Amino acid sequence: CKSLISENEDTKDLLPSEWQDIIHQREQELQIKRDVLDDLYRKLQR
Amino acid sequence: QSRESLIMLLEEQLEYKRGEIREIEQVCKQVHDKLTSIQDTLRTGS
Amino acid sequence: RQINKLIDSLPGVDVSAEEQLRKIDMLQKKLVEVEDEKIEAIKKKEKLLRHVDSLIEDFVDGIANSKKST
Repeated sequence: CKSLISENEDTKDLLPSEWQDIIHQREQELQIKRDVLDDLYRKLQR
Repeated sequence: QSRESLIMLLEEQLEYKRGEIREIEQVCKQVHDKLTSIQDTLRTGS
Repeated sequence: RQINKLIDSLPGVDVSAEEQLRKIDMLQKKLVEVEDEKIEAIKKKEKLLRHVDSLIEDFVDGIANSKKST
């Protein structure tokens, strides 16, 4: 057990607000991308 | 024959400038078409 | 026979030079209008060009301040 824990870094990392922060950064970048794409769509149609 | 030489030079520069002009609107129109296609592509990815 | 087929193929061989005079004059006229039209064409092409440049700059600033917002 301890050996198997030892060789794998990923499991030991697996072995809580950071996920929420990543979700917030993803959604803010998504919404800014949507806003800039809307601006480009509005401007280019002329 | 001087008038004939004037005529021939006339049509050669006239057709040259028409060719330049027509390639200008062709290239700007193709750029605009590419921009519109990109706008549609980014709108589909929204 | 090449002499005959070249002598009769001279535009203006059977056309009086004075209607060449009017056609040449109106040619320079319509030329004046065609470079005029090219002037408006190029100025509006440059106008849309720097509209595109302005939106490029705005989008680049948005990218920059978004990716440095975190």
